[PDB]
Amino acid sequence: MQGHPEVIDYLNTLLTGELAARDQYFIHSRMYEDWGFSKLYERLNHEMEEETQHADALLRRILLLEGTPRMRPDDIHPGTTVPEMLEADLKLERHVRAALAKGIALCEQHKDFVSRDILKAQLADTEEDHAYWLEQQLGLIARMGLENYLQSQI
Amino acid sequence: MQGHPEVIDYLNTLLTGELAARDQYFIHSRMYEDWGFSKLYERLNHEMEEETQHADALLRRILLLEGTPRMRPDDIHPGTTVPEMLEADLKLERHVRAALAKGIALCEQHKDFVSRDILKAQLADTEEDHAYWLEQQLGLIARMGLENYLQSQI
Amino acid sequence: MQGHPEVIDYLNTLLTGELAARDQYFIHSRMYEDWGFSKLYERLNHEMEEETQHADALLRRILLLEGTPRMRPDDIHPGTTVPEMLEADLKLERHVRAALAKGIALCEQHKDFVSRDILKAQLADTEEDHAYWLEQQLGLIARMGLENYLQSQI
Amino acid sequence: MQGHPEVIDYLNTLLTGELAARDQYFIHSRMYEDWGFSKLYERLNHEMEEETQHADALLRRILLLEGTPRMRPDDIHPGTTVPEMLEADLKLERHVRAALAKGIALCEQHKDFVSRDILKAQLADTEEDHAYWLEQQLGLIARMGLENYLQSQI
Amino acid sequence: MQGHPEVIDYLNTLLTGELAARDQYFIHSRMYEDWGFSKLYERLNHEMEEETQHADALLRRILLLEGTPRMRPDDIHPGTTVPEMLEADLKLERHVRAALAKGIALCEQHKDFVSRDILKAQLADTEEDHAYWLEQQLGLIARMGLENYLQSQI
Amino acid sequence: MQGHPEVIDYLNTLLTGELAARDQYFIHSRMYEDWGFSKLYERLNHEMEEETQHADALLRRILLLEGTPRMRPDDIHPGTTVPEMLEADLKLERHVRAALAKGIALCEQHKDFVSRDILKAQLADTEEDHAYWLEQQLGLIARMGLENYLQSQI
Amino acid sequence: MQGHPEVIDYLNTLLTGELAARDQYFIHSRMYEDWGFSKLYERLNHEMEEETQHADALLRRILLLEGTPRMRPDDIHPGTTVPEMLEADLKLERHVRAALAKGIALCEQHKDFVSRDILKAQLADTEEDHAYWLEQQLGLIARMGLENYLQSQI
Ligand code: NA
Ligand code: NA
Ligand code: NA
Ligand code: NA
Ligand code: NA
Ligand code: NA
Ligand code: NA
Ligand code: NA
Ligand code: NA
Ligand code: NA
Ligand code: NA
Ligand code: NA
Ligand code: NA
Ligand code: NA
Ligand code: NA
Ligand code: NA
Ligand code: NA
Repeated sequence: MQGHPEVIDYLNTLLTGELAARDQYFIHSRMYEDWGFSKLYERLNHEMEEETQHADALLRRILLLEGTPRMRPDDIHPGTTVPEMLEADLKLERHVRAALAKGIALCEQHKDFVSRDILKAQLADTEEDHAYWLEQQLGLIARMGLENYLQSQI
Repeated sequence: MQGHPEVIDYLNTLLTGELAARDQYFIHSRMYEDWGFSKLYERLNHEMEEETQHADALLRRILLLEGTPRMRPDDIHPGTTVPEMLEADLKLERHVRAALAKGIALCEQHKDFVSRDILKAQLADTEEDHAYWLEQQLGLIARMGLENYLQSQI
Repeated sequence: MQGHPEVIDYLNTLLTGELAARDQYFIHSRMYEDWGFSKLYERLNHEMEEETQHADALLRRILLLEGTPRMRPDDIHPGTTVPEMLEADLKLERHVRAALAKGIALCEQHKDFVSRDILKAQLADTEEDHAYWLEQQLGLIARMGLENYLQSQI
Repeated sequence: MQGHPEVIDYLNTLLTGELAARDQYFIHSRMYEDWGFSKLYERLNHEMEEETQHADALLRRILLLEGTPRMRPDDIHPGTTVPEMLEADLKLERHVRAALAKGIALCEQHKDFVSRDILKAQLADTEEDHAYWLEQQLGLIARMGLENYLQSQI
Repeated sequence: MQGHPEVIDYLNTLLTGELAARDQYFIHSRMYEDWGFSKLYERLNHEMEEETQHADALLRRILLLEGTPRMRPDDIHPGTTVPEMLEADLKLERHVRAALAKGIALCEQHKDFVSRDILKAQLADTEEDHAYWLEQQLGLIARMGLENYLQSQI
Repeated sequence: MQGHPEVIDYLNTLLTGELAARDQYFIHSRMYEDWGFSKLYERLNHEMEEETQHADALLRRILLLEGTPRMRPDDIHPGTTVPEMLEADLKLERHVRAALAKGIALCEQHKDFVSRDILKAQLADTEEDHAYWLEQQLGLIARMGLENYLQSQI
Repeated sequence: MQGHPEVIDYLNTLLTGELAARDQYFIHSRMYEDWGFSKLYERLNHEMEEETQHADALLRRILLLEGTPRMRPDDIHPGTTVPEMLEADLKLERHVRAALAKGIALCEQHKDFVSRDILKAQLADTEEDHAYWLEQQLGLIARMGLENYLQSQI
């Protein structure tokens, strides 16, 4: 089935974003492990896997709609300390949140309701799982101090 | 432990190559699935997972050596038909083979024997698993014809 | 127990033949695997194992009869394509068939009935298992065409 | 098989080093236990066992090569506080790393490839397991403070 | 992938050597059984199987490198008494050891690191398993006498 | 609890003795294995483990008493033949026996009854297990001859 | 059997001491629980049970020796904060240690070796289990601070 060209283009924009998010969580999880923060490695490794699944869902939808997926990831922006890394991932998730919301509106406009539903599922993951968790970590640092927070993530 | 700068740089060159190979097998496996060739999807999906493990091993080694991983994948070059896709993946694996062999020689020269061993393991995977399998598929097409070959991959 | 010298000599002739057949099926099975014909690899690998057992039975009988086994295999004649390999193995099995039948007659003449029985067991394997299967494969190529046959052996 | 005298001598130098490392981790693990840091006792007790296995591999190789093992351990240099003990073990592992790398080069030069492979296995353990872990602990102290770090090791 | 002609030729030299070693242990194991030394039969039968695996690894590597395997075994040199058989197998294993070491150096020179690794694995088997065991048996004969040694191998 | 300085010093003397005994049984067990005497390897490997436990008990007691353990092993004196090795280990165990008995008397004198009990446990192991077994082996050699004895230890 | 009156009297002195120690650990364990330090409650509750077993062993021995047990516990001296409670229990265990050592000497003098052995078992518990653990806790407070220590005992 040929999808609407505007929708296929927008899905491709989301795809390169998710390929990049996957890779930013790849490098951050391994950086966390390099420093001995096993709990932070485990969570970001999980979020890398979630992003790979998000990317896969978009890629498959684009092919189903007879489009050609764009596989070049967007640039990533890794941090250099734990607070910078949390903040950088939260900034990225806020960007993805806004991009997904715009995409849901566009899919509704072009009457592509299945693509809309794919994006809504990813939007709920973005808001309720990764972004919320990042906000929580930054809030814990603010409440107990960075040193106590880091101790808790060994 | 601070690694030798030339070795760290070369590992980074291999890393961006493996991130790209992962993504080329991501798109090819899903293209194969889009056309209904389940056996080709299954093999390339497996090879995508293997490439992710190769990339992970290099990334972790670079961090251990106190280097900074380069996460921008090299460009990929997907094909548009099954023969083109097999040929494109074989070309990529031949490139990776040559790059790994050069890296093993460089690691020996700089007396980084653990990095050498990591690359040798990936070299054996490259020669004996993916590249050999691709050569076999292209040889089967040549022996039984493309139509019979495609039938066998449903 | 000292065996009859003519019988021991003839068993040695069969032994060098079976050592050679083992090795011809060793190289053919791995050639089949090299090309991606897993079903042909599996059958010839099995027939290599059967030949090793045939050789072992003859070797042990020669020692029991106080003879000295000849361990130099006869020359082998591998093919270069699937039809040539099937034909070459069928030619070899026809040669072994004739040699075993001659040996059974010789054992009867010299009243070595246990050696006769060992050869009869190998003769039945030769006629009813490997040679018959090879004839069947060549007949399938003739009935469905080489390309369809090769497809079936992946 | 008589080994090359230079290689046997060098393996003996490594052996007395590993016997000493075993004993330095013996005393440090029990010191950690004496102070109530169970997690540090457990890790160093494990590393003592690993060193015993390293020493055993070298000793057996020297005997196989018809050499006579030197069983006098090198001197050890235990610390008196947790940071000093971590630093002392990291210094020792860095020394062993350099000694193994030199030994691998020497084995290659004298074409003793099996001894080279034994040393490479120990080199990978040294770099990727104990030395890396020690670097991580010292980095955790630097990131969260010594008091928080010690709390985490109870 | 086309291998380096010098490496393929050398692998073929090793292959005919391993096919011969397989057959020398075939005849010796059965000779040991013929005399009632079950423990010597069991060990040499195992070493025959190991040699078959060594030969298989070389054969498959030669095919992968697009070479043509040479399947004519080298001549064998069986002994006529238990001490002669042990000595003959030890001489053969020392020859294989030297040939493998030369091959590892040649593979390094031609930058064929996977072939090098295949040979190193076989080299370790040769030095640490069969050759060492043969040296041990000859040493036991020297320490307890041949008659006591033979009794122990029933 | 601060131990009596004379008792702590004496425990340290026993500790360096047990570290040495551990290492003498390490080298002897592997020498026995090198010659193919599996039963002698197994027993001395066990006695090496027992000595490690003896050393550990002393080391921990010294730390508990707020002393500083001495980790330099005494010199060892390995033999070069099976009878010399048995005799050398029996001489060492007789030395340890005398040293432990002296230590038990000293602990009683200084009213350190728990240290006394630790030494009594080791004394019983020394007399009733290793030393007695060594005496038995030397007696078996004397009763059946060295060649028969060695045969029994394969 | 009538015990020596001096020994029976001394065992009674130890009995009233152990009845008191039981009760001091009864009140401290429940105080720790009252404040929410579950780990400190669990350890002191265990030590209360151990003291009950110590008291039981002495009581039964006194009856066996036809003596009359004294069941009035000595006075206890509970602390009012965690550091005071640890210190008070360590002072009590040091007192019990000295009393047991004196009792062992007295039992030896009066040739009551079974009573001596009962006291030695309790002495080892006192030195190696409770007193050592208390010393460790006070040392942890000194190394990480009281606030971190208390956090670890929730
Ligand atoms: Na996402
Ligand atoms: Na996400
Ligand atoms: Na790869
Ligand atoms: Na690959
Ligand atoms: Na046959
Ligand atoms: Na056959
Ligand atoms: Na067909
Ligand atoms: Na080591
Ligand atoms: Na180590
Ligand atoms: Na071999
Ligand atoms: Na071999
Ligand atoms: Na005997
Ligand atoms: Na001992
Ligand atoms: Na002992
Ligand atoms: Na008590
Ligand atoms: Na107590
Ligand atoms: Na804390």
